[PDB]
Amino acid sequence: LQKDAEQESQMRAEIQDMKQELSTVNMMDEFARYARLERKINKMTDKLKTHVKARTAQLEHHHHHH
Amino acid sequence: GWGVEAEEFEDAPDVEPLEPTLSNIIEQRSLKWIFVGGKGGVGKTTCSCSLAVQLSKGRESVLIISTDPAHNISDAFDQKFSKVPTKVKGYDNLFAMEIDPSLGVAELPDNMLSMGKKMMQEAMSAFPGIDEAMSYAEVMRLVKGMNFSVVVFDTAPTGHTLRLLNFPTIVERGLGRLMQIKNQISPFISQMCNMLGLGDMNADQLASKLEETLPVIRSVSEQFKDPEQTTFICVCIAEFLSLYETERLIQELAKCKIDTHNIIVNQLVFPDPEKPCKMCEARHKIQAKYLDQMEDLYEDFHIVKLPLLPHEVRGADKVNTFSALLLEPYKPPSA
Repeated sequence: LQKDAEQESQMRAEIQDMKQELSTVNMMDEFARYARLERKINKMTDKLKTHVKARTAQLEHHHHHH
Repeated sequence: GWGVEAEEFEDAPDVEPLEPTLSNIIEQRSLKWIFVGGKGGVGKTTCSCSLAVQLSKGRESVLIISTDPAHNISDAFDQKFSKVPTKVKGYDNLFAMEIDPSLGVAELPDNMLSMGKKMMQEAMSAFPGIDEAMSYAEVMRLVKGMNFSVVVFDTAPTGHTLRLLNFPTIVERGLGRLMQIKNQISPFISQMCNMLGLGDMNADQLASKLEETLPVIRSVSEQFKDPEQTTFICVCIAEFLSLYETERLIQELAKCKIDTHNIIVNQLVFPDPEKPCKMCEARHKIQAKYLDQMEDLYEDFHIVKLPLLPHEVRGADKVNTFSALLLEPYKPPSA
């Protein structure tokens, strides 16, 4: 019941919806739509990965204490 | 913080497709590093040369560094070149060179010290990423000490150009390995010299070699991330595979925070009512499809179009012709 969990759930859900839409796009005929969608996916994935690494660093701080 | 959003005041101007020229490059007087990459062969090389020729008019002195394994730069200018930069015929400001794919740092720019150097280079061989970056760094140190107003890179269509654009990061990470290799070679050097050759002087060498090149590397790193000082120009053709690799290149440039805002689409065919050609009409149909996709997706770029020159056109003249079509858009062949 924390925001960092809720944020990840929403980001993962939105990334999955975007990937589901990208499966519809033909890369050859409508390349611009495919590219713009892939850019949004990569941006949101990099954001999610930075958030996950931050929470992983907090876990290491607790699990393997300094 | 306190200012008005400035979009309240006069609504918003409408999106104007950017001019299909490279004049924005010329007007950027702050640019000192200009990379010309993308997947291209003769076209990419001729584009980079034409860019240099037009840059020399408004600048003080311009350099041409060609890391392309193919020596198409020497071919196009009708003059051969080498590592030492030479003046180009008919131009006072132009200077150009051709660096090897191995970057020509196999020989760095007593015999015991030579042996210690050979040991260093041989141990560095086991790490081609760090060794390639060190050879990039030696080249950049030479060109920086040369103190030119702007340099243009005719880069290779491979991923080694991406490595060149991240060579300060590779060096910064590889410092540990370099110190380890130095720590394992130095005592042997010192021991060998003392025990058998009396002199110990050779041990002091190579100590301050890394104490002043590193600030230069850090300055270049700070300089590449600056859009005002560094920009990438992508060369491609209006086919799917080329468009796909172009988008991948732009994405990886964004990752490295290297700016790009100019694209060059060459080898474009324009059907002429005189001298008809059906295969040109089909190639034009394909090119039109993907050039519309490009003008939709790359609205934030200067999309400079270049027509496929007839095969007879070669040498400095095609360079001269391109040097104009990069500043004035080509006119349709409809008489």
